[PDB]
Amino acid sequence: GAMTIGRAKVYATLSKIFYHLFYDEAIPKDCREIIEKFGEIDFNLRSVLVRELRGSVLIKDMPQSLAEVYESVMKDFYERYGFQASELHADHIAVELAFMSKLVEREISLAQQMKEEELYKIRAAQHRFIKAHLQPLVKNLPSAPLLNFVRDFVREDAKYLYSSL
Repeated sequence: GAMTIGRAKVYATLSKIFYHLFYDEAIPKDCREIIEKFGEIDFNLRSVLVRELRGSVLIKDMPQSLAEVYESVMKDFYERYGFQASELHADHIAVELAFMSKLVEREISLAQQMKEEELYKIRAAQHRFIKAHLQPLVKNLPSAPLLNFVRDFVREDAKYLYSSL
C-alpha cells in the first residue's frame, strides 16, 4: 500500500537526482519539489564528486581483489532480478538506488496480488542488497545535505525491512 509506493518513489527520485548531477544537468523542478516536500535542501553537488560515488571507490576497506571484480558482483545481483545498469558503473550510487526502486516497485504488485511467499522473498532480497552493497556505500559518503538525506533514508529503510522480515 501507501508505504511501499512511498519507498519506491524516494528511491526513484534520489536515483534520478544523482543521474542529473552526474552529467552536470539541472535537476528537474519536479524532482526537487519531491525532495523539497521534506523541507528546503541544497542540491548543489559537483559533477566531479558525484561521478565518483561508487561502492568500490568510497569503501576504502574493500580489498583490491574484490574492487577489481565488484562490477560483476553487482551485475550478478541485478541480473537475478532482471535489472541492467543504465549508462553508469554498476556500483554507482544512482544505479544501486534505481535497482532498489525496481525491487520495491515489484513489491507493490506482489503485496496487492497477496502473494505471501514471493513478497517475503522480494523484501529479503532488498535487505540482502542493502546490507551487502548500498548501506556500505552510503556509510562512506562525505557530508553534504543530499548525501546525509540518503544516509538517513537507507538506514531507516533497512530497519523497516528487518522489522518486516
